[PDB]
Amino acid sequence: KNEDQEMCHEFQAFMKNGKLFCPQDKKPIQSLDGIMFINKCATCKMILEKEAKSQ
Repeated sequence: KNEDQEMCHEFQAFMKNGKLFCPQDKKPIQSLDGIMFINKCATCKMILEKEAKSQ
């Protein structure tokens, strides 16, 4: 949902060269994609690429 994009926000700044450098967050989050926190990297990555389509 739109809320899932918020998790990509913090992972968006860690994104570089079109890559998601998702760091280890001391506070674990529960993803809805079926992953634990790690989803931010698997979700934000696909969410950070969508912005590249605007190019």
